[PDB]
Amino acid sequence: SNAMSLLARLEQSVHENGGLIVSCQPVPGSPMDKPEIVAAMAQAAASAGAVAVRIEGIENLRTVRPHLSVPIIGIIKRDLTGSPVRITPYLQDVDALAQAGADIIAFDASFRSRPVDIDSLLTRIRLHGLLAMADCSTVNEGISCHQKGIEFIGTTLSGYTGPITPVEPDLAMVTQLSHAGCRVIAEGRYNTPALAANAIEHGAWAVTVGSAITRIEHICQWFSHAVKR
Amino acid sequence: NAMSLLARLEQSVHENGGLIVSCQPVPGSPMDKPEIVAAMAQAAASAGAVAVRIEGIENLRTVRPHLSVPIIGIIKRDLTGSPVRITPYLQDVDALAQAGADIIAFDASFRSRPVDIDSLLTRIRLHGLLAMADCSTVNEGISCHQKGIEFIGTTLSGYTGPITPVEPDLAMVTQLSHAGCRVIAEGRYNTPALAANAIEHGAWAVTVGSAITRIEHICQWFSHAVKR
Ligand SMILES: [Cl-]
Repeated sequence: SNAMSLLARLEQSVHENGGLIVSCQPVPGSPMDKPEIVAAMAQAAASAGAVAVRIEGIENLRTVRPHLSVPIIGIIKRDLTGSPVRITPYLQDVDALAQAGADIIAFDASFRSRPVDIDSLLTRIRLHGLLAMADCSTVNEGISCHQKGIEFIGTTLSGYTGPITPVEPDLAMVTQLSHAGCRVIAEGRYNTPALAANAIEHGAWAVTVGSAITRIEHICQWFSHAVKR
Repeated sequence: NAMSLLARLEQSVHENGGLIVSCQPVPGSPMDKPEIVAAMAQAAASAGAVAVRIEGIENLRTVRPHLSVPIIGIIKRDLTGSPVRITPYLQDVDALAQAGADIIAFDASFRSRPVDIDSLLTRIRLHGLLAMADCSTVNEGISCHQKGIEFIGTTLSGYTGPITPVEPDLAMVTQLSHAGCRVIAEGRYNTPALAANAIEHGAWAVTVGSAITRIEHICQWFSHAVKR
C-alpha cells in the first residue's frame, strides 16, 4: 500500500539521514505565523536534515504541501468546552487533514474526556489509507496505542496533561516504550541537540524538535533570560 | 539625536538584558525574503531583543517601518577585490542611513580595503548616526575605542583566517571590557549558556544570529546530533 511504502521510505530516510522531524508551528498570532512563512520554514528544514515535518492547520498545510517533498504529519488544534483535548479531536479534522495532503495524521491519544474515542479516530485515519501517529502522555497510553497497530507513538503530551510541565524531556517514557517494541517519536522539550541525541540513545526512532527551530519568540526568551546578569 | 538613542538603548539593556538579534537567513534560503526578515525582527523585538542587526537595503527598508527598536545596519559584500565584506564603501554607509539604520556597523580590521576606517566613521557621523566597529583582534577594538566609537564588536574574530574556532572569543571580550569598551560579543554565541558567559566576561550585550534566525544551521546542529 502507499502507506506501507511511505513508512518503508521514511524508515530508510531515518536510517540514512538521521531521525530529525521538525514541527513548524510558530507562536500563534506571531509575525511569523503566516502560511507562506510556515511553508518557508518547512522547506528550509527539509533542505537541512528534516526527514519529515509537523504542520498544524488546514491553510498552512495546503500552502506547504505543493512545495514540500518530505512527509507531512498533520494536526488540527481546537479548543473545546467540555474536553481538555486539543490535537485532532474530531473525525472531520481527520478528513480535512487527509484532503489537504497530510501523509501521517497525529491525534491526542490520552485517557481523558474527549468527543471522539481513539479507536474511531484511528479507523477514520485508516479509512483514508494514511499512517497514524498517537500523541501520548503516559507509557500506558503509548502501549495501548501500540497494541492497536499505530505506526508512530509520540511522547508529545507528556508533561502537558498533569499538574506541571517538567523542564527536562520525558526520557523515561521514550526508554520504556521503545524497549516494549514501539516505534517512538520523542517529542516535547527536545530543545538542544544534546537532548535530541539523548532521546535516540534511549531508543527513540526519531525526535521532533519544535520551539528551538521554529519559534523565534521562545528562542529569544531563552537567550534574554541568560543575559540578564 | 545619537546620544538620545544610546541612552535609551542603555536603559533597555539594563531592564531587559543585553540581547541583540541578527536577522540574517542563509542567502537563497526559503527564509531569505525581505518580508520574512521583517517578521523575524518583529518577533525578536517582542521577545527580548533590545536591537536587531539587518543586512541589505531591501531587507532594511522592508523592516524599518514596522520596528520600534534600533536597527544595526550592514551591507555584506563579496566583490570589492579585498577581504573586507562588512560595509566597505562610503555609498554603503549612505544607503544604510537613507534606509533608516540607527547604528551602522562596519569591518574595522587592519586589512586591505577600498575605504579607510576613518573615512567610513566620518561618513557615519555625517549622517548623525552611531557607529559600531566589527573587529577581529583586541588591538583593532582598542584603536576604534580611541576614535570614540560607541560599540565595539568581536564580530570578526575567527573570520579573517582559514580556521574558525569552535568556541566564541571570550578572552577578547574581557580584554576590551577591561579597556573601557562598550563591548558587543558577536560570533558563535549559539547557546544561552555561551551568551551568559559573554556577559560574565564583561560584554555589554551579545548579538545572536544563527541560533535564532538561520533554520538550516539549527537543523544541521540537531541532525548531526541524532545521526548514528
Ligand atoms: Cl559586492
